[PDB]
Amino acid sequence: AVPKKRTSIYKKRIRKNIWKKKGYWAALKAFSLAKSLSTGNSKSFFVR
Amino acid sequence: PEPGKCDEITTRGYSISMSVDKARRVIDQIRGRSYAETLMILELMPYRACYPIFKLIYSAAANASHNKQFNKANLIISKAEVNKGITLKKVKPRARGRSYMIKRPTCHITIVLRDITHFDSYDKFLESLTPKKLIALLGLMSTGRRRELLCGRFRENHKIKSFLYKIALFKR
Amino acid sequence: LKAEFEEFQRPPNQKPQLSDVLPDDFQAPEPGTPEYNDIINQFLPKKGPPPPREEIFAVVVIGSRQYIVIPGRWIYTQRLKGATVNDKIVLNKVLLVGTKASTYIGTPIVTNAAVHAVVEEQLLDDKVIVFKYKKKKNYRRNIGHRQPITRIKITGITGYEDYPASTLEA
Amino acid sequence: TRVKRGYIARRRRKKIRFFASSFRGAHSRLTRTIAQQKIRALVSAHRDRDRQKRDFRRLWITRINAAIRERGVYYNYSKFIHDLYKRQLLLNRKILAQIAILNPNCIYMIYNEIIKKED
Amino acid sequence: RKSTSASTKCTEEWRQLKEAVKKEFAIPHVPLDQRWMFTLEEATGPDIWNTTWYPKSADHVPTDKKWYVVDATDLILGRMASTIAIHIRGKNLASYTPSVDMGAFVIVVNADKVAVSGKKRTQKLYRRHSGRPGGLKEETFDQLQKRIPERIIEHAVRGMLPKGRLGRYLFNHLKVYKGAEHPHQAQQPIDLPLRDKRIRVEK
Amino acid sequence: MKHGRKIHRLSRPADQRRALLRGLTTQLLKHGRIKTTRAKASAMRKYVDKMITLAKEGSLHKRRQALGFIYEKQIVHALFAEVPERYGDRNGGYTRIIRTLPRRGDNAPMAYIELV
RNA sequence: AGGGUGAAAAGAACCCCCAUCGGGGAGUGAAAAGAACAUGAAACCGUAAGCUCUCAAGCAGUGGGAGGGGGACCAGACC
RNA sequence: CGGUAGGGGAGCGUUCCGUGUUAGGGAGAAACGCGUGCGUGAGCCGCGUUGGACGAAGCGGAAGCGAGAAUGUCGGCUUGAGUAACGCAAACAUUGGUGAGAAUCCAAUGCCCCGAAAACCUAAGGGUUCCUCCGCAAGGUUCGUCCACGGAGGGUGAGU
Ligand SMILES: [Mg+2]
Ligand SMILES: [Mg+2]
Ligand SMILES: [Mg+2]
Ligand SMILES: [Mg+2]
Ligand SMILES: [Mg+2]
Ligand SMILES: [Mg+2]
Ligand SMILES: [Mg+2]
Ligand SMILES: [Mg+2]
Ligand SMILES: [Mg+2]
Ligand SMILES: [Mg+2]
Ligand SMILES: [Mg+2]
Ligand SMILES: [Mg+2]
Ligand SMILES: [Mg+2]
Ligand SMILES: [Mg+2]
Ligand SMILES: [Mg+2]
Ligand SMILES: [Mg+2]
Ligand SMILES: [Mg+2]
Ligand SMILES: [Mg+2]
Ligand SMILES: [Mg+2]
Ligand SMILES: [Mg+2]
Ligand SMILES: [Mg+2]
Ligand SMILES: [Mg+2]
Ligand SMILES: [Mg+2]
Ligand SMILES: [Mg+2]
Ligand SMILES: [Mg+2]
Ligand SMILES: [Mg+2]
Ligand SMILES: [Mg+2]
Ligand SMILES: [Mg+2]
Ligand SMILES: [Mg+2]
Ligand SMILES: [Mg+2]
Ligand SMILES: [Mg+2]
Ligand SMILES: [Mg+2]
Ligand SMILES: [Mg+2]
Ligand SMILES: [Mg+2]
Ligand SMILES: [Mg+2]
Ligand SMILES: [Mg+2]
Ligand SMILES: [Mg+2]
Ligand SMILES: [Mg+2]
Ligand SMILES: [Mg+2]
Ligand SMILES: [Mg+2]
Ligand SMILES: [Mg+2]
Ligand SMILES: [Mg+2]
Ligand SMILES: [Mg+2]
Ligand SMILES: [Mg+2]
Ligand SMILES: [Mg+2]
Ligand SMILES: [Mg+2]
Ligand SMILES: [Mg+2]
Ligand SMILES: [Mg+2]
Ligand SMILES: [Mg+2]
Ligand SMILES: [Mg+2]
Repeated sequence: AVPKKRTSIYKKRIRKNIWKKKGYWAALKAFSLAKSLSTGNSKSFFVR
Repeated sequence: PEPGKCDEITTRGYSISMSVDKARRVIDQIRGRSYAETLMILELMPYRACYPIFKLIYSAAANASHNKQFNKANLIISKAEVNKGITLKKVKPRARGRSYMIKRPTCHITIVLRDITHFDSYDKFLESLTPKKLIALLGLMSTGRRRELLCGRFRENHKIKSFLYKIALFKR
Repeated sequence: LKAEFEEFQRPPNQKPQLSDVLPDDFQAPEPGTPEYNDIINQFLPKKGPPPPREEIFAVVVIGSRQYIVIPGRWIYTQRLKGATVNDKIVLNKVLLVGTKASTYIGTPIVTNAAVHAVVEEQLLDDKVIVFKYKKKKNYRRNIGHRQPITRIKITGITGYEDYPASTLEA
Repeated sequence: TRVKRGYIARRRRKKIRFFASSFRGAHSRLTRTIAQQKIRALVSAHRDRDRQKRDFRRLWITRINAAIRERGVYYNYSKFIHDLYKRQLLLNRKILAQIAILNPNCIYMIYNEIIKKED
Repeated sequence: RKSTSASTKCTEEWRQLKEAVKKEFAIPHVPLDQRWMFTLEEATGPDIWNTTWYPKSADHVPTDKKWYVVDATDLILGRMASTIAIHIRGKNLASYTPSVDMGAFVIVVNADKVAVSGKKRTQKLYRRHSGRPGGLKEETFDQLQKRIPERIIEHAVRGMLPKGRLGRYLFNHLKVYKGAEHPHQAQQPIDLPLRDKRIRVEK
Repeated sequence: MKHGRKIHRLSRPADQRRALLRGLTTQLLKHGRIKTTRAKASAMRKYVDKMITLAKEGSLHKRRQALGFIYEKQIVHALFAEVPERYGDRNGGYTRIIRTLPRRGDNAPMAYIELV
């Protein structure tokens, strides 16, 4: 099956923005993790 | 003249081997963030792009320190964009004599770091005044000091610009 | 010179201070003082009172269209042939003359009623694109049309008084 | 003498494109599409400069109808108009509609004249 | 959280300044009630006499509008629904505009006493279709009127309202109740004028 | 589906996964602490504990069962020496799992499994 | 198939980010024109500011124009 | 005074030549971007916090002279999509080491696969791919400190 038409500019921008939103949730995990290693109290975690 | 001269350091990376979409995914997250937060985030992110972007931002911060004399504490990432670079094409063979095209996309990245504190004098002083008080205060000073006062980020942040050109408080 | 001073100071010294552009000389005029209200009147003017016009309006026929005219106002019409800028014309086809005390209703015309107007301009209208098109018959024609137009100003509505008025009198 | 077409193309195109400002999507981008879209625009425009003259008469008549129906139980647009004519008044429909909204008392007066004379 | 920091303070203050100055020089609104041809102020404005009057925002505002009550007992369904449609639409005001809501609200009470001529009580057929095949459903008028009688009059008026955005938004202005009582007493409903002869049936 | 299927697959077939686990535990007992993927760790717990609990009893039977799991004899003997000393009072639970930064190559979550 | 930095390589000393590439200053230059370097259209990719879309059916325009914003001098106009 | 096939009339523009080594032009030409300007239209006239050296009007002449369609054609860039795939189901694992950076580079210890080969050698072919040092733009279907890749410097010895 092929694409009978070509995908319009704006719709494509919406789909790719959806794929860019996962970056937002990743940035939240990363931030929380940083604030956890920034106290040096975690015994479950280790860095070198 | 303009705020862009006072607050801003601009840094361009050229020809980073990230493709523009991937790299955009990371750059969207750091837009508008304190330079500190952006540091730690970019250290712990999963993505590959994060490393080159990191080197870049660290650099631009160093530039604002050593060149234009800014405090690193007060840096935010004000404007960041990724634009397409030079695409290198290569041809590979497919099944049954057909070929195909691989593109090896590059990008330019532009990070513009902007001091918050610079202008803060005029900033908070003009916040201090009610809207009438300010127009009474601007009734004294010559065209010169008017232009010098109001040439902060002030007129934009509170969206007065077209109002003050209507009050005949200015010349263009 | 305070522009050159504050700009050379924001040039030479990076990170500008408020004390340099605005010296500690100016307290600002007190919010209740006359020297406050002259400025706040200059920069924030109060709406001025409306100009006086007569309370009257007429309905007049020009170029076979009917306009409502109130005096002091200018309207657009068909070109009037042989009219020059600064001409005093009189419009004699007057169907209706309203006043807030009275309304005169012609049968058809208000007799002796005259509308004095002055022709202030002779124009050409906003260009209309007349466009003729037929699909697949490979025929399109692009043609502009500018209509000539006369812009006139109503001055006064006169000579009605004798004609019989009606009223809503409750 | 070889002649490149040069700018003669892109001027034409550009002058077309200026027309098509604020068309959603690819009607504001691609030249080839923009062309068509220009023609259709000009075309509808021409059409509706003609529809217009029909439509406001539609409107005015409707408003007049409403404005009169308030007065008598039995009174219409039609009856009214017929009476305007057998009384020899020239006021056209734009004017009666505008006087209907903007000076309603006036229209009441007119009606009172028409009645008095038809009485 | 509403920040009371000098910044947001400043901004709100300024915006009320802009609004003040924009209000002072703008042309006043003069509502349409004995509204004479022109105020000395409009006279300086645009040309509203030689163009068709179109309603501005101050006019149609929802809070103004009339309310009406139709006692539907011994009324004939269709003939009443036409009246209702006229009023809801606004076709009976001099100010009528196709593109705007100038209309009223109409409250229909006693929606189970509405009357219909001839055999329709048992014949007329309200169909609605699931969207699956074999998904057709049918009621006689009477089954409906015993089950949920309001839907009958809603379904008859919605037919005569315009279709499309304005149509639907209009349809919300029709308030229907099966009992003889409506909880709208606060809105001060006027009674509905009916100029039709045949609308009232007598047994 | 799986309801109540409790085993760790490690994305390997049965044979390989067995051999993998044998290997990883001889490594853990030889070095005392190691770095792996969180999955491999969580899976490896059970078999670590099997060996320890095995050596707490010490019988020729038990020792033969350990020899037939672990790869290197030397490590087994060392176990049957050390364990009664080091773990005598600990009733179960001989491993720590301390997780870390993910791997650069694949972003595989890592972890540090320690012999506690 | 791959032409045009500048008049002249004067092709960027020195400091900073710094494993290199790449960059920001300083310096050269009429101009940075900074070596992927002269004018640099379109597609296409974005960034910012103004208005606006989550009960909606549509070759996307057009005539009517609610509400909101902008640069004016014929402030009743234009965008 | 509707108009297809089609015929007739009147025009606009492009590059070049004559006038002309013209008027004008580093006090900013062509071009590019703009217009509340003027045309029935093709277009013209005016303007530029672009551009950096050419070149109008008039009155004439000549054509490689006007594009949206040729499954035209050559370059550029999209869509599909951050999707399918990453080339066997011999299988990797851990500890050190080097390094700015290691799932992938080196070493060690296990484990696993081939063994009438997935071993060693020779004909043909290829042509420097061999070795050492340096490198990590491109190539390598990921990575890369590595390489059959790039840079230098070496290397093939016969009476049988
Ligand atoms: Mg083949
Ligand atoms: Mg292919
Ligand atoms: Mg044809
Ligand atoms: Mg040529
Ligand atoms: Mg050609
Ligand atoms: Mg538009
Ligand atoms: Mg897998
Ligand atoms: Mg087996
Ligand atoms: Mg196997
Ligand atoms: Mg067990
Ligand atoms: Mg440099
Ligand atoms: Mg290195
Ligand atoms: Mg460098
Ligand atoms: Mg410099
Ligand atoms: Mg210099
Ligand atoms: Mg260029
Ligand atoms: Mg709905
Ligand atoms: Mg909505
Ligand atoms: Mg819709
Ligand atoms: Mg003809
Ligand atoms: Mg023909
Ligand atoms: Mg010419
Ligand atoms: Mg020319
Ligand atoms: Mg030429
Ligand atoms: Mg000369
Ligand atoms: Mg010029
Ligand atoms: Mg030329
Ligand atoms: Mg021209
Ligand atoms: Mg010419
Ligand atoms: Mg020159
Ligand atoms: Mg000439
Ligand atoms: Mg040819
Ligand atoms: Mg083409
Ligand atoms: Mg092609
Ligand atoms: Mg793509
Ligand atoms: Mg798909
Ligand atoms: Mg899938
Ligand atoms: Mg897949
Ligand atoms: Mg395949
Ligand atoms: Mg493979
Ligand atoms: Mg075997
Ligand atoms: Mg081999
Ligand atoms: Mg060999
Ligand atoms: Mg050989
Ligand atoms: Mg070679
Ligand atoms: Mg080798
Ligand atoms: Mg490489
Ligand atoms: Mg690679
Ligand atoms: Mg290295
Ligand atoms: Mg080599």
